[PDB]
This record gives sequence, structure tokens and C-alpha cells, in this order.
Amino acid sequence: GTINVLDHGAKGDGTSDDTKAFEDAWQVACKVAASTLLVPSGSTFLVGPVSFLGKECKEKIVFQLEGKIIAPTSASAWGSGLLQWIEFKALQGITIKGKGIIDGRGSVWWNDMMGTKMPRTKPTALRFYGSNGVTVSGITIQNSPQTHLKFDNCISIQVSDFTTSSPGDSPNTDGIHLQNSQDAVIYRSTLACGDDCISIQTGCSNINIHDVDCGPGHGISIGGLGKDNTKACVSNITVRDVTMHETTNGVRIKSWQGGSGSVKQVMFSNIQVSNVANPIIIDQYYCDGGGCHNETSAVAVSNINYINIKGTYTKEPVRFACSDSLPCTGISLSTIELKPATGKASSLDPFCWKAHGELKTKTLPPIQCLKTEKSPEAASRSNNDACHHH
Ligand SMILES: *[C@@H]1O[C@H](CO)[C@@H](O[C@@H]2O[C@H](CO)[C@@H](O[C@@H]3O[C@H](CO[C@H]4O[C@H](CO[C@H]5O[C@H](CO)[C@@H](O)[C@H](O)[C@@H]5O)[C@@H](O)[C@H](O[C@H]5O[C@H](CO)[C@@H](O)[C@H](O)[C@@H]5O)[C@@H]4O)[C@@H](O)[C@H](O[C@H]4O[C@H](CO)[C@@H](O)[C@H](O)[C@@H]4O)[C@@H]3O)[C@H](O)[C@H]2NC(C)=O)[C@H](O)[C@H]1NC(C)=O
Ligand SMILES: *[C@@H]1O[C@H](CO)[C@@H](O)[C@H](O)[C@H]1NC(C)=O
Repeated sequence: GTINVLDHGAKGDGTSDDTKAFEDAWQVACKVAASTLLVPSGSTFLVGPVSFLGKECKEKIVFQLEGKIIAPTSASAWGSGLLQWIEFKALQGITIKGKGIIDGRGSVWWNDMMGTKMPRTKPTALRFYGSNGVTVSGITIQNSPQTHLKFDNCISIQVSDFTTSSPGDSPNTDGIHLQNSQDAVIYRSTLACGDDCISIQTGCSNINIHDVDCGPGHGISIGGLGKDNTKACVSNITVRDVTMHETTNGVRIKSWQGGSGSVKQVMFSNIQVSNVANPIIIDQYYCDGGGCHNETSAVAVSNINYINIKGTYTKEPVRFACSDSLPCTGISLSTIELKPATGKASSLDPFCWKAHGELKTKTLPPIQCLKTEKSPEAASRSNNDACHHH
């Protein structure tokens, strides 16, 4: 009963455009609950921008990716907008699974070889929008133009046995990006990236990441939150049993001066860092790609917990750089064993600026700069949070 794309006009030769064939197979699957669309092992499919749209589609469809999907490598063959690659939208209980590969052939973008002036933000390889019950398992996304996998306005997400592979020096190739999404578990995954391995943006809550290896890349980050004086709301984030190998950061929270809202109830636990520049970082002066001035509003950071984080570092081992007008509160550290990878790093002390919290154990290196007193300043800004849904 499986709907093989080769039975719907796909050539599977890696040179003929099979987009229409994939759209036609999708229309077949869309009408049948629990149907399976197979992209078969042993074949490679050139597929351009495509949206598997599904408000009228039935539930529990399986998109079984066992072969390889490759992106076009010219502006003409891409087509209009350059605004997306593969999208699934407005689906219920959709699953993408299999041991196949999505290859964005992203070097044509990274090297400015597309035959057109490129957009600042290049297409995400695989994006889910507006869907309830999303499973991504098994597949590998390699050489994405920019972001590998994105969830936007999705609820009830499971990502497992999943791999990204883009070069560590490829520009902006973050692994998994979540925005306005809730109730997600990401596990048993391997993320080699040129940017954040996972980044969690505004609107996210109840995100659980465990049994993940990150590297190369920039670590696991919340943010950058609040850019362009916007409200950001993030809560209930857990990261457990993760390794970061030669990444620029370990676990990071980044927010922009002038943002509002809050990030609260975050747990970073059982983290191993190897040769990581900045293992632990909260940065409320983040401004990569923008202006680096201060403002009187901040995203309120509170109730951030670090437990059992160990390994080696090359820059400041710990940096809590919080807003002058809204100090971070409720930072807690336990069982921190960070050792300098070099003689130079051994002279770099923890840095705390406007950061309140507690040490539950002695730490290596000692963190002497967290303030134990409460912050009336932080509390006085509470009306700027207004993340009521969190
Ligand atoms: C936007 O707003 C932000 C926030 O206000 C603003 O950034 C702040 O700018 C101020 C002013 O420039 C900064 O404060 C200054 O920081 C100077 C550097 O301090 C760091 O380095 C010191 C030296 O460290 C080296 O050497 C030591 C050996 O001594 C070694 O161990 C270290 O590892 C490192 O190699 C260090 O002492 C200092 O550490 C103290 O402070 C930190 C942070 O609180 C804390 O973690 C430590 O425990 C310790 O308390 C820090 O690491 C510093 O020299 C300078 O101090 C002089 O002036 C003050 C008064 O201003 C005097 O009280 C003091 O006695 C000195 O005379 C001052 O503290 C601040 O760090 C910035 N904050 C951030 C987050 O960047 C931006 O400029 C604004 N931007 C715009 C565009 O407006
Ligand atoms: C996060 O979970 C805790 C514990 O279940 C709860 O107190 C809090 O309200 C939750 N926040 C959300 C779902 O935004």
C-alpha cells in the first residue's frame, strides 16, 4: 500500500527535477489516514522548493525517507523567493522517518555560487509549520544552505536517531531551531553544525534535549532573545546527558539589550565539554549582526540551574553577563568541574555581572562572584515580562 514516488513520475536520477512527482505522491498520501509515502533506498531525487500542505490531509501520514533528496544548485532551478526548501505545514501526527538523507548541497550558497545575489537568511532545509504531533527520526540532513531543521508553531515534537552534518566553518548552519513551539523531546541525536547545534527561540516551552552529541558547532543556546526591542518568552527547558566537542559554547543563553519578557526554569545537567571556549554563558549584551548599545529593558533571566557539568575550556569558563537594569536571579550551580585546556585559559576567571544565585557545591574553578542577596531591581520590572502563557 506504500506510495513510492517512482510510481508517481519521479525519475530518481539526481538530475531530472522530481518536485512535481513528489507533490503528486503527496496528494495521494494526503487523502489516506496512516498512509506511507516512500522515497526509496537506492535512488537520489532532485527536488526543489516544495510544501507538503495538509490542513485537509488526514492524520498519521508517514513520509518514509530511505533514499536521498538533493537540492538544486542554481538560482534558476531553485525558483521564486529563495524563501524555503522542504516544508510540511498544518499536519496532525506527521512522521518523517527512515535512514535516508536530505542533502542541501549548501556549499553553492556558502561559496556565493548560486548565480544570484543571495538573501541574508538562506533557506532552511526542512521546516515544520503549524503542526500537532511531529516526529522526525532516523534521517540525516547534510550541507544545509543555512538551518538544517526548524519547528515553528508546532506542538508535540519528537526528534530521535537524527543527524546533522555540515562543516564546522560553514556559515550560519545551525542544527535544530525551535520557535513558538512546545512539548518537544530531542534525543539520541548527533549534531555537527557551523552554528548553534540547537537553538531555542521565543515562544518555546517544555523542550527536553537528552543523549545528544554536539560538535562542531556553537553549542546549545536559548536565543538570541528580544532583538529589535521585542518580547521573548521561554520556559521549562531541560538539557541532560549531552556532550559538546570543540564547540564555541557549551550551554548558552543570549539576549539583546531592549528586549522584554522572560526566560525561566532552565536545567542544564550532565554536560561534558571538551576543548569548548565558553562552557557556561548567559549574555544579555548579545549583539552579533546588529548594534551593540544598551537599553533600559531586558529579557528577565531567572531560575537557571547547572548541575554536573565537567570538562575543559579555552576562554572564560563561566560568564554571567546580565542586564544592569534587570539582574539575573535564581542562578544555581552544583557539581561543576571545569579545567583549563591551556596555561592561558587557567588565568581566565569566572565573570559575573549583575548575577544573583547560589553555589550548592564548591566548584572548579571557584565561582566567587554570584550575589546571594535578592534583587529588588529585577523584581521591580515584572510588568515587562508578561509571558502569561508561560
Ligand atoms: C553596556 O553596559 C555594560 C554594563 O554596564 C557596559 O559594560 C561594563 O563596562 C564596565 C566599565 O567599562 C565594566 O566594568 C569594568 O571592568 C573592568 C574589567 O573588569 C574585568 O577584568 C578585571 C581584570 O581581570 C583580568 O585580570 C585579573 C587579575 O586581576 C584576572 O584574574 C582575570 O581573570 C582577568 O584576566 C577583573 O578584575 C574584573 O573582575 C571583577 O569584576 C567581575 C565582574 O563583576 C567579577 O566577576 C570579578 O569577581 C571581579 O569582581 C573583570 O573580570 C575593570 O577593570 C573596571 O574596574 C575599575 O573600575 C571600577 C569602577 O568602574 C572600580 O570599582 C574598580 O576598582 C576598577 O578601578 C570595571 O569594573 C564591566 O565589566 C562591563 N560589563 C560587561 C558585562 O561588559 C558596557 O560598556 C555598556 N556598553 C555601552 C555601549 O554603553
Ligand atoms: C513548567 O513546568 C512547571 C512544573 O510542571 C510548572 O510549574 C510551570 O508552570 C510550567 N511552565 C510552563 C508550562 O510554561
